[PDB]
Amino acid sequence: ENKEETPETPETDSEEEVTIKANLIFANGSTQTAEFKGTFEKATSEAYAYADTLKKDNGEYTVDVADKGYTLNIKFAG
Repeated sequence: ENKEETPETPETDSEEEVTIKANLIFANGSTQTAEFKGTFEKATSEAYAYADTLKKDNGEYTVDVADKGYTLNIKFAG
């Protein structure tokens, strides 16, 4: 008979400090998404560059703002 003793020290992360998330939706019909947790708005930029590399001349995109301003749906026009 083995008893318990607190959950094994979680060696992954306590829900992390704040998980941010970006999204790469396109007008052609190929929508996509992305996510980079860690600090807070420090990921907001890493995200703006995330969709920046996807600038295949589609006309750029508009940064959305939901979830308190952490989620940003980057929609490319084109």
